[PDB]
Amino acid sequence: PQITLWKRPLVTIKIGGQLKEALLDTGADDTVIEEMSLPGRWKPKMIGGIGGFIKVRQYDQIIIEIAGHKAIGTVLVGPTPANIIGRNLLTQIGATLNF
Amino acid sequence: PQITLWKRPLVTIKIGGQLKEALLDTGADDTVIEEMSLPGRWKPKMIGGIGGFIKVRQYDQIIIEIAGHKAIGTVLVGPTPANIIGRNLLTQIGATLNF
Ligand SMILES: COc1ccc(S(=O)(=O)N(CC(C)C)C[C@@H](O)[C@H](Cc2ccccc2)NC(=O)O[C@H]2CO[C@H]3O[C@@H]4OCC[C@@H]4[C@H]32)cc1
Ligand SMILES: [Cl-]
Repeated sequence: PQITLWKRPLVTIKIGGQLKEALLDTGADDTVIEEMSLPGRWKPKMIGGIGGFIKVRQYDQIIIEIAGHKAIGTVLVGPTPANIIGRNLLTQIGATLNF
Repeated sequence: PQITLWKRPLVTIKIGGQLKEALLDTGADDTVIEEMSLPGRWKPKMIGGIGGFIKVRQYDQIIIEIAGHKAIGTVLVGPTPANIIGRNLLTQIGATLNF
């Protein structure tokens, strides 16, 4: 699809068998999701934005569907104000910016 | 152009007679630039992100040239760790996300 930017580019994702809403975010290197449970071991990461850094849990090789497109990759979990799909998964679904 | 997302989508902008590098950021409602002078009146605003909020100056009706494409709109100025072109200006240059 072609997503215009007059509104927030919110899509439905599926992770852990559950549907959630998330923002397609070209300004995010990484994908960050609100607190949830994911399987396996995690590694620490600190990520930074407007307002400062937060600590998150890094889970690798997680199966995630993004707007109906299948991806498998790294998901950071922590106290983000928004679920954001960053470039590590936008590249897996073949997304580009065009003007 | 078509911009892939393997790397950060950084572009050159011209704002207030200055050249800057900025990120094309579909996850940002608003355009946020590091400290600089702009003409006209302004009003204070708090904007959030990962890590919390920062205080910025909101300037309206600012002309920006983004990778060669001119646009007018609101610019927030303050202690952002990255110059960000948000949706308020991305719409004006006709940018879409495609997959
Ligand atoms: C290493 O991997 C990362 C590292 C950092 C980030 S991030 O979330 O800090 N961010 C990086 C960017 C600031 C350089 C991604 C942005 O797209 C965030 C994404 C974001 C969205 C919502 C809340 C937090 C973050 N947007 C954001 O800060 O927008 C600001 C400006 O306009 C407003 O719109 C947004 O909605 C209203 C609040 C924000 C305001 C993500 C993944
Ligand atoms: Cl062109």
